[PDB]
Amino acid sequence: NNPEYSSFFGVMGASSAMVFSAMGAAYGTAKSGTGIAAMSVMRPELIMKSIIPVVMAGIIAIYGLVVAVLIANSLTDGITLYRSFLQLGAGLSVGLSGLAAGFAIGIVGDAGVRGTAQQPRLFVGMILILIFAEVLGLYGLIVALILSTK
Amino acid sequence: NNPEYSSFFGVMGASSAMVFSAMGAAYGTAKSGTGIAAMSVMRPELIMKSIIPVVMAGIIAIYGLVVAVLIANSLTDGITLYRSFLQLGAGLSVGLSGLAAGFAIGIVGDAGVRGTAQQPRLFVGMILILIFAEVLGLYGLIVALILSTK
Amino acid sequence: NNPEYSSFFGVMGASSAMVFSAMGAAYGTAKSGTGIAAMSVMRPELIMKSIIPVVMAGIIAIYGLVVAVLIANSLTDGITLYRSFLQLGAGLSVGLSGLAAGFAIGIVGDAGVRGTAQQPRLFVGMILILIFAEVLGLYGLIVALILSTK
Amino acid sequence: NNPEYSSFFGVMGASSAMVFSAMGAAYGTAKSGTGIAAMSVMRPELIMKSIIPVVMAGIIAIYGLVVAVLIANSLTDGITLYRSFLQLGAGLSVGLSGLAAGFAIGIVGDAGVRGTAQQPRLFVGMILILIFAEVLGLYGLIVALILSTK
Amino acid sequence: NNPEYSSFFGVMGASSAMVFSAMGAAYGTAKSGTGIAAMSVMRPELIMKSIIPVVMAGIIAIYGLVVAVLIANSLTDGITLYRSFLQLGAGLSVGLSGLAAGFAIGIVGDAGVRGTAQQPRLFVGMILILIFAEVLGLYGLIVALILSTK
Amino acid sequence: NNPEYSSFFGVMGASSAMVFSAMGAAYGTAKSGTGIAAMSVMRPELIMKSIIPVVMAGIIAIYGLVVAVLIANSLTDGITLYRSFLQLGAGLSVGLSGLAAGFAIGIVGDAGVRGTAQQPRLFVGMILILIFAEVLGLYGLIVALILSTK
Amino acid sequence: NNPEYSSFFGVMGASSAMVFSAMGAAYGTAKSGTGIAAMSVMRPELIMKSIIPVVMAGIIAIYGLVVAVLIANSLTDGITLYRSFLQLGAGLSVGLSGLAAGFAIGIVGDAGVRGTAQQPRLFVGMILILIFAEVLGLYGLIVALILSTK
Amino acid sequence: NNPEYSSFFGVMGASSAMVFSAMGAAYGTAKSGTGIAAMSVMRPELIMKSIIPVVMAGIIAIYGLVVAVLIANSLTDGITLYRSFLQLGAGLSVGLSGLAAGFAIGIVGDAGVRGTAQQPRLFVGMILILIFAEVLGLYGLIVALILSTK
Amino acid sequence: NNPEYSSFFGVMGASSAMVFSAMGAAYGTAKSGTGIAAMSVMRPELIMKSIIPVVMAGIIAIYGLVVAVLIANSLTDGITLYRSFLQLGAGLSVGLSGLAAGFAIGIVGDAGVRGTAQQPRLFVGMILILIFAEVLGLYGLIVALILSTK
Amino acid sequence: IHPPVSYNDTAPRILFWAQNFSVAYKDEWKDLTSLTFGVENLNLTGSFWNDSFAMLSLTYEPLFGATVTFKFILASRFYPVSARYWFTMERLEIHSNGSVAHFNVSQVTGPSIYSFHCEYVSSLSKKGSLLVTNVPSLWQMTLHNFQIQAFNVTGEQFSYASDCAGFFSPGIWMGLLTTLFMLFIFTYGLHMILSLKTMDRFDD
Amino acid sequence: TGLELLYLGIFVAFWACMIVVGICYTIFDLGFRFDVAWFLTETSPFMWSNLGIGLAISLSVVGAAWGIYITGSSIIGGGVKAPRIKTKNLVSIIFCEAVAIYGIIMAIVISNMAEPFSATDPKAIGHRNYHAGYSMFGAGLTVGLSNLFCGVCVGIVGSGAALADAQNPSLFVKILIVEIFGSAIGLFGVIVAILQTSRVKMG
Amino acid sequence: PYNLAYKYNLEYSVVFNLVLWIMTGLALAVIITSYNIWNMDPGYDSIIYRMT
Repeated sequence: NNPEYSSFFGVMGASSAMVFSAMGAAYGTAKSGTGIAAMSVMRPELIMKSIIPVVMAGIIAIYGLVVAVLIANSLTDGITLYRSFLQLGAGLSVGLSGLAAGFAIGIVGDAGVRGTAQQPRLFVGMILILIFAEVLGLYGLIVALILSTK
Repeated sequence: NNPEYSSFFGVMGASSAMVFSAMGAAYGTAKSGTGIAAMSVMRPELIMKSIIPVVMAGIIAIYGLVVAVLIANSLTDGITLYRSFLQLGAGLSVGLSGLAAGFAIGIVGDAGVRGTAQQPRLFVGMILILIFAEVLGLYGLIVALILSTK
Repeated sequence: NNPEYSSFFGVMGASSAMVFSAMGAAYGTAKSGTGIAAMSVMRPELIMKSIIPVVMAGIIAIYGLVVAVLIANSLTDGITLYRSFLQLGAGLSVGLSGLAAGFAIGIVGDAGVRGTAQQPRLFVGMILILIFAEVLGLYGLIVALILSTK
Repeated sequence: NNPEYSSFFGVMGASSAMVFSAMGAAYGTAKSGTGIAAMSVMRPELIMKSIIPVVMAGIIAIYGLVVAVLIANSLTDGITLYRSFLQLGAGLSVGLSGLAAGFAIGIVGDAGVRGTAQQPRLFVGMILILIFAEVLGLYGLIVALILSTK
Repeated sequence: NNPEYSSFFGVMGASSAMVFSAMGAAYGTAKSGTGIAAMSVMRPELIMKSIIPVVMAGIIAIYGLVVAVLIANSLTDGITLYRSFLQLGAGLSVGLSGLAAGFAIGIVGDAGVRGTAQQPRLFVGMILILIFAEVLGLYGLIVALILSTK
Repeated sequence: NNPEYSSFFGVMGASSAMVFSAMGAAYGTAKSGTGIAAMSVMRPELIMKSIIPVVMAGIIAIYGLVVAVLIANSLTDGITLYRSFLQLGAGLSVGLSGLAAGFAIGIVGDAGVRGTAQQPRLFVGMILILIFAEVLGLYGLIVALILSTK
Repeated sequence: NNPEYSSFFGVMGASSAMVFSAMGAAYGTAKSGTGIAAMSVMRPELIMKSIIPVVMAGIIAIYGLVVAVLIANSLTDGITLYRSFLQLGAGLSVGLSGLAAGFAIGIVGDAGVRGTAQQPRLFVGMILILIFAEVLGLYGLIVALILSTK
Repeated sequence: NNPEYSSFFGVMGASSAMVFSAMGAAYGTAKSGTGIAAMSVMRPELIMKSIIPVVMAGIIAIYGLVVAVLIANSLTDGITLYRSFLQLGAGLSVGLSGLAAGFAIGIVGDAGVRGTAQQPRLFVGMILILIFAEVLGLYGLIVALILSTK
Repeated sequence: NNPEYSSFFGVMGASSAMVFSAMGAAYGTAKSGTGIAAMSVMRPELIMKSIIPVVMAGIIAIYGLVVAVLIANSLTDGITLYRSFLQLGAGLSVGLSGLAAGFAIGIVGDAGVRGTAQQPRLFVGMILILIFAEVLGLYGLIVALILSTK
Repeated sequence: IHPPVSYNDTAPRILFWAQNFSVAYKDEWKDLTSLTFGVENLNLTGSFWNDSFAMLSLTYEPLFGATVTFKFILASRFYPVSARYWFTMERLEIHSNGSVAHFNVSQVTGPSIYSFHCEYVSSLSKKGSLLVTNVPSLWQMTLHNFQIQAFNVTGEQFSYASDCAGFFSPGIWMGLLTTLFMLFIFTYGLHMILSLKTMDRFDD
Repeated sequence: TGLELLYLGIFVAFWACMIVVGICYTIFDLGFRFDVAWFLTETSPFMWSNLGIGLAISLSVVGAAWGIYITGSSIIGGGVKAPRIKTKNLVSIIFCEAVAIYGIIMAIVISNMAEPFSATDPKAIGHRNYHAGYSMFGAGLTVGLSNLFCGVCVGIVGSGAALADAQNPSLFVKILIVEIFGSAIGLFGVIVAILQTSRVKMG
Repeated sequence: PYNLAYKYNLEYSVVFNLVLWIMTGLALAVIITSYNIWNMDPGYDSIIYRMT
C-alpha cells in the first residue's frame, strides 16, 4: 500500500505554488509602487496609466493561486507518491517561475515608470517588456498544469 | 497507525500562520510608521489619511489569526497525518503569503506616504497599490482555508 | 505509553515564549530608548510623555510571561506528546509574534518620538501605530492560549 | 520493479528546467529593460530596436519550457531510475545553461543598448554578442534534448 | 532506570543560565562604560550617577547566578529526563531573557548617559527606561524559578 | 551488479560538462561585451575586430557541448559505477576548466579591448593572452575525452 | 560499567575552562593594551595607573586555570558520565562567563583609559565598572566550582 | 573483492588535478592580463616581454594536465581503494599547489608588469620572483607523480 | 583490549597543539613585525628592543611544540581511549590558549611598538602587558601538561 | 501478516520474521515462507538460548530430498566502550545430508534490547549480500524484510527496531568528505577568481 | 557582504542542523546510532593517509605562494623608486619557498609510510593500520597548516621589511630576525609531523 | 501487529543523500540567483539624482 507520508509533498506543492508566487507579486508590487510614488511627485497625471505594472505583478499571484487551488483540490489521503511528486514539481515550477517574473516585473516597472515620467514614448516599450517578463510566470503555469494534470 | 507525532505538523501550521503573518504585519507597520513620521514634520494634517497602510498591515495579521485559530480548533490528538500535513500547508500558505504582503505593504506605504506628503494626488494611487498588495495576503488566506478544510 | 522525551517540547515552548518575547521587548525598549534620549536633548518636557513606546514594549514581555507561566504550570511528567507539541506551538506563537510586535513597536517608537520632538501633532498618530503594532503580540497571545488550553 | 521515489528526480528535472530558465530570462529581461528605459529618456527612437535583447532573453524561457514539457510528457510512475536521472540531467543542463545565457544576455544587452544610444555603430556588434550569449541556451537545449529523449 | 544523558540537559541548564546572563550583563556593562567614558569628558560629576546602568546590568548576572545555583543544587545522578528538561528550560529562559535585558540596558544606558551629558532632566527617563528593560530579566527569572522548582 | 542508481554520476557529468562550460562562456561574453560597448563609443572601427574575445568565450561552450554529447551518447542503462564516475570526472574536468577559462577570457577581453582602444599595439598581445586563457578549456577537454572514452 | 567515552566531556570541560577564559583574557589585554598605548603617546605618567584593566583581564584567565586544574585532577578513566557532564558544564560556565567578562573588561578598559587621559575624575568610575565586569567572571567561577565539586 | 565505488576517488583525483590547476592558471592569466593591459598604454614596447607571467600560468595548467592524464590512464575498473586514494592524494597535491602558485604568479606578475614600465631594472626581479612562485606548482607535480606512481 | 580508533584523538591532540600554537605564533610575529618594520623607518634605533614581542610570540610556538612532542611520544597505536581524550584535551588547551595569547601579543606588540616609537616611556608598560598576554600561553601549557601527563 | 517464529523457553525467547524466506540449492530456488511462518508443526528442535548466546535451528524435512537445517547463530555481550549489551548474528549454518555450509553475516548488529530489521538479508550480490562465504558454496538464501530478536524479548512483540538502512554508509562518508575537501578548495579558488577586478581607467 | 553571506549561511545552517540532530539523537535514545567508532573505523585508513600527504604538500604551497605574493608585491612596488630592493629583499622569497620545501620533504616522507593491506574487516585491519592512517593525517594537517601560517607570517614580515628597506638600506639586516623567528614555526611543524609518524607502519 | 519494524529499504543511504544534496544544490542555486536578481543594480541611477 502507498506510504502514509505521501501527501506531504503534494501539500508542499500547493503551499509553495502560493507562497513563492505571492513573494514574486509582492516584490513586483513593491518596486512598481515605489516607482509610481517617485514618478507622481513630478508627473501626477501618469499615476493611473502607471499602475499597469502592479496589475501584471498581481497576475503572478493569481497564477500561484490557480495552481495552489488546483493541487489542493487534487490532494487525497491515498495520494500515490508519484502524484505527490508531480504536485510538488508543478507547485515549484509555477511558484519560482512566478518569483522570477515578479523580479522582472518589479525592476522593469520601476525603471520604466520613472523613465515614462521623463519621456512619454517609453510607455509602449515598457508594456512590451513587462509582457515579456510576465510570460515567464505564464510558462511556469503551463509547466505546472502539464505536470499536475499528468 | 496514525503515528504519535502526527500533530506536530498541524501545530507548526498554526504557529506559522500566526508568526509569519505577524512578522508581515510588523514590517508593514514599521516601514509605514517610519514613513508617516518622516512625512508629518511638514504635513501634519495627512497623518490620519496616511495611517491606512498600518491598517492593511494589521489586516494581514488578522488573516493569520483567522487561519491560526482555525488550525488550532481543527487539531486533535488522533489527527491523521494527512490532515496534519494539510494544516501545515495552510499555515505556511497564509503565513508566508502574509509576510510577502506585509513587505509589499510596508514598502508601498513608506514610499507612497512620503510622496503624498509632496503630491496629494498620489493618495488614491497608493490606495489601489495597497489593495493589490493586501490581495496577496487574501490569496494566501484562500489557499489556507482550502487546505485546512480539505 | 507516553515517550519519556515528551516534556522537552513543553519546556522549549515555555523557554521560547519567554526568550523570544523578551528579545522583542528588549529591542523595542532599546530603540525607544535611543529615540527618547535623542529627542530629549532639545525637548525635555516630552521625556515622560514619550515613555509610551517602552510601556507597549513591556506589555509584549508580559504576554510572554503569561504564556510561559501557563505552559510551565501545565507541564507534568507524563505529558502526552501531542499536548507537548501544543505547548511548543503556543510558546512559539506568542514568542515570535511578540518579537515581531517588538520590532514594530521599537521602530515606530523611535520614528514617532523623533517626529514628536519636531511636530507635536504626531503623538496621537504614533500611539495609533503603536496600538496596531501591539495587537500583533496580542494575536500571538490569543493563538498561544488557544493552543495551550486545547 | 522500479523504486517509488524514482519520479522525484524527473519532476525536479522538469521544475528545474523551467525555474532556472525562467530566472535567466527574468534577469535578461530586467537588466535589458532598465537599459532600454534609461536609453529612452534621450533616444526614444531606439526603443523598438533595443527591445531585441528582451526577445533573446525570452527565447531562453521558451527553451526551458520546451525541455520541461518534454520531461513532463515523458514522466510516469514506473519511470525507471535511469530515465529519471536522464530527465534530471536534461532539466539541469537546459535550466542552468539558460540561466547563464540569460545573465549574459542581460549584461550585454544593457551595455549594448546604452552604448548604441551614444554610438549607433555598436548595434551590429551587440547583435553578434547577443547571439553568442544566446547560443549557450541552444547548447543547453541540445544536451537536454539528447538526455531527455534518450 | 533513568537515562544517563539526562544530566547533560541539566548541566546545560546551569551553564546556559550563567553564561548567557553573564553575556547580557557584559554587553550592558560594556555599552554603559563606553557611554560613561564619552560623557565624562564634558561633565565629570555625572560619572558616579551614570553607573546605575552598570548596576542594573550586573543584576542580570545575579539572576543568572541564582538560577544556575538552583539548577546545580538540583542536579543529582538519577534525575528524571523530565526534570532535566525543566532545568534546561529554566536555564535558557533566565539566560537568554537576561541577554535581551542586557542588550536593552546597554543601548538605553549608553544613549541615556550621553543625553544626560547635555540635558540633565533625561536622567529620570533613563532610569525608568532602564527599569522597563531590566524587568525582562526578572520575567526570565520568574519563569526559570517556576520551571526549576517544579 | 551495476547498482540501479549508477547512471546518476554519468548524467551529472553530462550536466556539468554543459552547465559549467555555459557559465564560463556566459561570463566571458558578458564581461567582454561590456568592454566592447565601452570601447565602441570612442573607437567605432574597432568593434568588429574586437569580437575575438567573445568568439573565444563561445568556443568554451563548444568544448562543453562536445563532452556533454559524448557522455550523453555513452550512457547505457546498466552502466558500471566505474564508467559513471569516469563520466562525472570528464564532465567536471571540462565544465569547471571551461569556467576558469571563461573567467580568464572575460577579464582579459575586457581589459585588452578597453586598452586596445587606447593603444592599437595591444591587440596582438591580447590575442596571445586570450589563447593562453583559452587552452585551459582545451586541457579540460583533453582530460575529459580521455576519461569519457576510457 | 560506565562508558569509556564518558571522559570526553570532562576533558572538554577542562579544555573550555582554559581556552575560553584565555580568549576572554586575551581580548581584555589586547583592547586595553591598544588603549594604554594610544593614551601613553600623550600622558606617559598614567601608564601604571592604567594597567589595571590588563590585570583584571588576567584574573579571568586565572579563574579559567583554577577550574581547569580542578577538572583535570577530577578526571579518571572510570569517571561516571554524570560527573563528566558536571565537568563540561563547569568548564563552559567558567570559560564563556570569563569570555563575557573579558569582552566587558576590554571595551571598558580601552574607553576608560582613553577618557582618563582626558578626564582624571573618570578613573574611579572606570575602576568600578571594571569591578562589575570582573564579577561576571567571578560568578562563572562560583557556578563552575559548585558543579565541579558536587 | 574491492568495493564497487573504489574508482571514484581516483576519478576525483584526475578531475581535481585539472580543475584546480585550470583555476590557478586562469587567475594568473587574468591578473597578468590586467597588468599588461594597463602597462601597454604607456609603454607599448614591453608587451611581449611582459607576457611571461601568462606563460608561467600556462605552465601551471600543464602541470595539472600531466597529473590528470597520468591518473586517467591509471584508472582501471578493479582499481584497489589504495591506488584510488593515492591518486586522490596526487590530484589534490597538484591541484591545490597549482592553484596557489597560479595566484602568486598572477599577483606578482601584475605588480611586476606594472613596475617594469616605471623601472625597467625590475624585469629580472619580477622573473626571479615568478620562477620561485612556479617551482611551487612544480613541487606539487613532483609529489603528485610520486603518489600516482607509487 | 583498547579500541581500534582510540589513537585518533591523541593524533588530533598533537595536531591541534601544533597547528593552533603555530597560528598564534604566526599572527603574533606577523602583526608585531609589520608594526616593527613600519616603525623602523621613523626610529631605526628601537628595533632590537622592539624584537621582544616577536620573541614572546615565538614562545607560544615553543609551548605548542613541547605539548605536541609530549603527546606524540606518549601516543602509541593502542592507547586507552581515556588517555586519547586526555591528549586531545591537552592539545586543544595548549593550542587555542596559545592562539589567544598570540592574538594578544600581536595586537599589544603592534600598538606598543608604534607608541614607543612615539613615546619611549611606554616601553616598560608594553613589556608588562606583553607578559600578561604571554602568560595565557603558559596557563594553556600548564593545563596541557596536567592533562597529558595524568 | 504471518506470525513470527517464536522459540519459547518458559517464555518467548527468539522471535524471527521474514516477509519472504527463500533458499536455493544448485540454483533450485524454493520458497519456505509458508513452510516456516504460521505452521504449528515447525521443527525447531535443537534450538538453544543461553543468557548470552542464541541459536534458532529451523528444520524442513522433504526439502531437496533431505531434512535440511538452518541454524541462525547470534551472540550478545557487553562492549565496554558503552554500557550496552550489543548483539550480533555471528553466522548462519546450513546442515544438509551429511555436511555443513557456513555463511558469515556481515552487518546484523544492534543493542540487545532492540530487534534488528533489514530488507533483504540475502547472499545475492543484487540484494546486499549481508550473508557471505569466502569458499564457493552450493546454497543461496534470501530473507526479504528480515527481522530478528534473540535477547531481551518481551512476549510476542519485537522491541524497537534498529536496522542497516542508515542515513550514511562508509562509501558515502568517504565520498562526502573527499567532496567536502574539494569544495573547500574550489570555494577558495572561486572566491579568489570572483574577487578579480579590472581597471576602470587607462593612462594617457 | 556578498559571498561571506553565503559562507555564513552555510555554516550557521549546518551547525543549527547539527545541534538539532544531536539533541534529537540524544533525546530519542538513538545515541547508539551515532557511531563515531564506526565512522572512524570503516572510513578507510587510506583516505586519512592520502589526505594527510595531499594536505601536507598543498597547504604548505598555499603558504609559500601566499607569502611570496604578499612580499613580492611590496618588493616590486618599493623597487619602482628604489631598485636596490630587488636583489636584497629576495631573502624573504627564499624563506617563503623553504616552507614549500618542508612541504614536499614531509609529503614524500609520509607517502613512504603507506602500504597496502589486503584486509577489510576492521579487526583484521587492526590498531596499527588505523593508527598509521590517523597519524599520517595528523602529520599532514600539522605540517601543512603550520607551514601555511608560517609562510603567511614570513610574507607579511618580508613585505614590511622590503618597505622599510625602501627608505633606509641599513634596516633590512635587522628586520630579518623577525622573518627568522616566523620561519622557525615551519620547522616546529615539521618536527611534530616527524614525531607523529615516528612509529607508523601500514601493512 | 507484533510491533514489526518499518520496512526501510536497503538503498536508504543512497536515496537520502541523492535527495538531500540535489535539493541543497538546487536551493542554493535558487537563493543565489534570486539574490543576484534582487540586488541587481536597478539601472535607473541615471534618473535617481533628480528623484532624490
